[PDB]
Amino acid sequence: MASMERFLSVYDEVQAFLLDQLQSKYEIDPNRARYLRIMMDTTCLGGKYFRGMTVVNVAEGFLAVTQHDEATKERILHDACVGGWMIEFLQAHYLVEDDIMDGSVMRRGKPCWYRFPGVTTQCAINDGIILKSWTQIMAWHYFADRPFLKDLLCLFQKVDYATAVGQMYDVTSMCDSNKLDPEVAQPMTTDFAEFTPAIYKRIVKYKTTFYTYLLPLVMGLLVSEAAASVEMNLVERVAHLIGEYFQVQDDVMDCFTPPEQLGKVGTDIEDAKCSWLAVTFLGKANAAQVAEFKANYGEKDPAKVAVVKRLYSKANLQADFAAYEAEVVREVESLIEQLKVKSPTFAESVAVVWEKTHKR
Amino acid sequence: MASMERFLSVYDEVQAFLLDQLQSKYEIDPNRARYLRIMMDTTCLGGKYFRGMTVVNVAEGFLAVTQHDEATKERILHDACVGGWMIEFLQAHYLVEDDIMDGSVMRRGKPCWYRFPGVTTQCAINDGIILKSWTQIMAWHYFADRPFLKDLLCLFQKVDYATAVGQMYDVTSMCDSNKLDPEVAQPMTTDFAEFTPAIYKRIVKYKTTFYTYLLPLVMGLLVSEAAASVEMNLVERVAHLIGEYFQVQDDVMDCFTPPEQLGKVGTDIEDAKCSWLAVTFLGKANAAQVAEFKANYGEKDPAKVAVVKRLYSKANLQADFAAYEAEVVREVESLIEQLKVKSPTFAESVAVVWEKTHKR
Ligand SMILES: O=C(Nc1ccc(F)cc1)Nc1cccc(O)c1
Ligand SMILES: O=C(Nc1ccc(F)cc1)Nc1cccc(O)c1
Ligand SMILES: [Zn+2]
Ligand SMILES: [Zn+2]
Ligand SMILES: [Zn+2]
Ligand SMILES: [Zn+2]
Repeated sequence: MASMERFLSVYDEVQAFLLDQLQSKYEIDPNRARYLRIMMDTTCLGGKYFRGMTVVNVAEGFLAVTQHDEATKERILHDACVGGWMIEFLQAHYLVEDDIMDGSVMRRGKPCWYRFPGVTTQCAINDGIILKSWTQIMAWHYFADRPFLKDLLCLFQKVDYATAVGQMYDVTSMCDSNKLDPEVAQPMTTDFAEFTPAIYKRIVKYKTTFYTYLLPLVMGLLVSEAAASVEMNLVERVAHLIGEYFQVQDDVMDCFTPPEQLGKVGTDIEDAKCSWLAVTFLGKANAAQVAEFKANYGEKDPAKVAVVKRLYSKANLQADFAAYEAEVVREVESLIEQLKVKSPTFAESVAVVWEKTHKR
Repeated sequence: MASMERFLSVYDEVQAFLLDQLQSKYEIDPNRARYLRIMMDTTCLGGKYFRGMTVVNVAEGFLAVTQHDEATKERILHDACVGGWMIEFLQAHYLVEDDIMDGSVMRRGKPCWYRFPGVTTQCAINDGIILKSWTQIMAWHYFADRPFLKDLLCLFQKVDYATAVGQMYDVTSMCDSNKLDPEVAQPMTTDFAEFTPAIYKRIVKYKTTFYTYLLPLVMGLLVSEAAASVEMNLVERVAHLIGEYFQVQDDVMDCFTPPEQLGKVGTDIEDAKCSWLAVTFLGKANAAQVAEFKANYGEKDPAKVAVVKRLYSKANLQADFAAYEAEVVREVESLIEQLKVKSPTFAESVAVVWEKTHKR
């Protein structure tokens, strides 16, 4: 059976399981079950399933080189799918809540969930809660007797936490740290002294890399009982490097990809986000250019946004981007080589993850 | 050492642990650590710690009748405190997010967290996420080698889920079920056919009783390794009964307790909530009175709210309340007796929980 169709079958299974359990144990009625079904589909489906499918991919790599009964190959692949959906549902949680937090309008060419007329923020915040609660319901049900249950739950838990810490780093990235104070409304930075490479790296490391690259890789190892085929410090490094690159692309796109293609009208300039463009701009701008940036960044006014965009074009940031990209290629290749020593198989799965990121 | 001061010491310990770990492992800076410290204090402290202290109370009951080394008595009490704070932090999560969802103004005589000037909803939603993530960080750290870890995590997880399911039942309680639809903005019910005792019971059972009464009771059993001193079906029943009573008091107070004493301006009438007053009103009203209720319920207009309040007074709902109260006393007493057969000790802890609820 092909991987994607397995993964999709498992979604239907897990959905039926969750909703049947709501009826049998949580006294749900059919209309609220239907609400929850449509919520799950709307918030969890229609992406590429990169994250979830990486768990499957890593597991399939191990299957090709490890002796097992047929029934065992099926159980490991089922487990990789369940694990993958846990990650997809965890992403869904974060997208729901993030869209609410940021006042976002569209996601993937459709309205954000909270903007559906029969949802509202009042419901959507709780829907997002339920999304994440479902990951735990899946794990305890499907992995109950599994030897990896504890390590998988513990991993999941620390990635979830890292992610929430990252969202805090992200939403506070345009304030001056020394002025954070729950009692005082927060001004936007005027000096941009915290728009640095190291600060940027911290945001991206926590907000995206743990759930997008580390969790799918390591879940794949855990469902395969293969976490001793690898040096976990090397897996973390490679996950953090690739994930950083991913976000650097995401930041460039937010500014320069046409809305209809991006699935989104990008607002990072208006939201005064610590983006890779802003940091790299401030890394090479002269005094005049910096002053112009400060007078126009983080403002709704489309004239001001078009000034900041003009500044970025004339700063030849694509040349800085090529250069970053070259360095990441080289470092990713070095880490893959290091991984080849213990597991050529796992190294190849990392190679695939990198090709998919690097090409998209 | 007295229980409350143990419990409070443990808060300071757990706080220091969480924030030190943010600095050592999550690259946090001191100002964001300070934000998070003040968030934790503001959202987790200043209540009565009923829930958290029930874990301690149950554990202390078992200590009085079980042979143990001194060091073991201290470890079980430490564990009961950690467990108790998990519940308190879980409540804190739900209050933060609930206040945002419901557009609430005050909580305990202070502004809701999201309303602090330097917080905002954008941050507060994520703060609430972090609150709940901290419960898992505590559990894995403090209970890592404990035999009850799995059962405690599994229990916690199903209570958290039940709670979120209950919030969905609550916020949708004024819509007609057959009209729920993410695509269609939701009208308030005109018939109030879903304002029934059984529907009310379902809301309250899920939204409050699992985290307020069941979780503290059963956590106390688990940290004491005493879950075989009891018939778990009886613990659930008694928890659901007392919890229902608790909420019935909460609903009456929302209408009739002066704001400054309630720590809150109650808005259940305006929010068209399925409250015990509304259900009991509609259970005894004549046609004229029902028509007057339908013309005035769920409306911001203070004249209309004062009409619904007038209807409730002249319907002599305090007499219905006395009668409910009498029935609950009798049923709670029956369950306590049933519990006395296996554990007089646990029965007494339940007796205390009931006295604290019944008297407040
Ligand atoms: O190492 C880089 N970091 C980076 C990451 C994030 C950020 F915000 C700014 C810069 N850039 C780089 C580019 C070309 C060559 C090179 O040896 C290094
Ligand atoms: O059993 C009751 N349930 C209840 C709970 C919730 C609700 F919404 C409405 C009613 N009430 C009751 C009161 C006096 C005597 C009695 O034998 C029963
Ligand atoms: Zn965001
Ligand atoms: Zn972007
Ligand atoms: Zn609410
Ligand atoms: Zn109330």
